[PDB]
Amino acid sequence: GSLCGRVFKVGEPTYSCRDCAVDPTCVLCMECFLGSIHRDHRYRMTTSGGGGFCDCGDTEAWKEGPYCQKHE
Amino acid sequence: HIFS
Ligand SMILES: [Zn+2]
Ligand SMILES: [Zn+2]
Ligand SMILES: [Zn+2]
Repeated sequence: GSLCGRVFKVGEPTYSCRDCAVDPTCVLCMECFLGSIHRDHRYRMTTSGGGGFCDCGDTEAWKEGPYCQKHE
Repeated sequence: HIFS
């Protein structure tokens, strides 16, 4: 497996999963989100003001589905 | 992670 680590741009949508996130600050970039199991879950979008980073691949941030199709 |  691998980590995404993408740092978000100003105005960029970010996605948490209300079902799987360990904390509400755990998020995925749109590419990882759309490649993840969480696209079928109760997701929550927060817009980045510039900064923050994608937690795809962080096995401590997600109760299930820590990776997306791209990073698995 | 992100923080508003
Ligand atoms: Zn990502
Ligand atoms: Zn990913
Ligand atoms: Zn989920």
